[PDB]
Amino acid sequence: MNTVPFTSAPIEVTIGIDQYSFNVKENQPFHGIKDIPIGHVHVIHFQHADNSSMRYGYWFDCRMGNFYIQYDPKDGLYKMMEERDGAKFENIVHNFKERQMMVSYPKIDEDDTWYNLTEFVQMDKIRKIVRKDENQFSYVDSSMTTVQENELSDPAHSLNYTVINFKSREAIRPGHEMEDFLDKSYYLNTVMLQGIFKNSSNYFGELQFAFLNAMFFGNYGSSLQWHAMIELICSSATVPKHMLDKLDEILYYQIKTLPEQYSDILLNERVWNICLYSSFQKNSLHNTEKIMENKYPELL
Amino acid sequence: GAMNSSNYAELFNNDIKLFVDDTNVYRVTVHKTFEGNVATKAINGCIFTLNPKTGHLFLKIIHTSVWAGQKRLSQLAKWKTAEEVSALVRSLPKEEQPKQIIVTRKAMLDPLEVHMLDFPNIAIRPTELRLPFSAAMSIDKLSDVVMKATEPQMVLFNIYDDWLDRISSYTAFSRLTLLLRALKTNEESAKMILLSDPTITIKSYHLWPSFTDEQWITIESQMRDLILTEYGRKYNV
Repeated sequence: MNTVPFTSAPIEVTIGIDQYSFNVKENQPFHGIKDIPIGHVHVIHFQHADNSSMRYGYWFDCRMGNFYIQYDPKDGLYKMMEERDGAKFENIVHNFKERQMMVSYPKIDEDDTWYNLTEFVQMDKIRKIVRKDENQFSYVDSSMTTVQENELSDPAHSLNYTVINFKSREAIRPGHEMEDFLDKSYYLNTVMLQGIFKNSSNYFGELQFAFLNAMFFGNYGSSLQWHAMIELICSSATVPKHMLDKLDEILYYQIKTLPEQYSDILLNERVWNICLYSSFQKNSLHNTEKIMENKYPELL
Repeated sequence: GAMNSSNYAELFNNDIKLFVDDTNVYRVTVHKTFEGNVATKAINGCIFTLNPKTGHLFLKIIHTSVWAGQKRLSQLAKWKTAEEVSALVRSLPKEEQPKQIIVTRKAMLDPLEVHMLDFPNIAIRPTELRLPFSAAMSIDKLSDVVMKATEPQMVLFNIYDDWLDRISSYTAFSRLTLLLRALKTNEESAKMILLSDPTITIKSYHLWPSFTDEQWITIESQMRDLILTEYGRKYNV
């Protein structure tokens, strides 16, 4: 079980670690988070108490280095940093644990929520969507735009999600206009799966990462990408049975985890009504249809 | 975006544009079967593609053979329309290609956008105008070429005859839409008004009668009266 120590907490802030969150007071004796499960990506996220403007945070994998948080009073944010001195890092963590200055990652033994949300998410794939090659961890915030949003401005600070556009030459074979527009199977199976993602696991990893950035940061371009990747599958007449079954599980846990009070801003009425009731796959998402009907029957 | 009463002069500017009306593409008669079920029988249709500035009409005849063994024909008809408009654009020299295509029905927007992805600089637009182009099949010479067709065919017409020798495009479009609105509202009465006087004939190379300027003013008056007469008949007003 790994540790992300904090140098200090000089400004009042709500701290998130994955699906959990904790309020920390201005200059509270807080020195970080311990007992973080090895085997998963994680996200450590922030919303300042004095300025709920910019939610921001860091994706990381404790298997890939020793990470800590330190407030930067020039840039006015909590920064992730890597400690390359293993023995220095081990001594820091030991002292903070001995003085019980750390919160414990509060995982219930029965609870597979985080695995179910991150099953296909890989830190190496995150670092290709969020390009900052000198760090092993990835910064995301509320306002970062996608490559697709920037086509329709600073490219170094963009979310490089795979561009999906139903009315693009990429989506539509010359001579199969009606076929390819009404049945997206070509675009899903040949262009995206065989062509760009190589396999369903990579496609689901991007879908899951887009959901998590939409939920944890209120990132609008991430929410657009999550819905586009769901709609591309639901709008395809020919999808492998294993991919439909896995999508139903993925979406079930995403709808389960969404705070009830954010449903209005995080869920697209047209896409969900189309996916559940009109599309080729309207009968293929039993678990997702049941949780959506019981939790968000207004949206539908 | 959308074409309306505000931006109406735009129809007659020097940017090449075409109206596309798909109303008469898929045409059927509904009839009883021997078992007392209902079945359709398709008849020949047409795409109505019109340059409002020049009067040039690209009448693409849709022969019933293009429906044989196809399903969901009202959906296919929109895509076949888009396919044939795209083929027409690609057939025209670059300097003749439209800058804008206006569809009379919003259901044509996605099919036409998808068929025209190769032409990103041709704007595909809807219109808020209620245009009477469904009545094109009330023009005897257009109805005749459509029903006689034994195979797919494109026929070229000038829907303004020689009017642009004497009047502006704006006025020619006004006259055409009034005539088509009257034919749509009361076909029998409209044709009676146009063909009442045997001394005024249709030239072999024309669609409409050879009215002098003063006779067109009388015809236009009689067409407006018909539309008002029919409005009173419909609403008991």
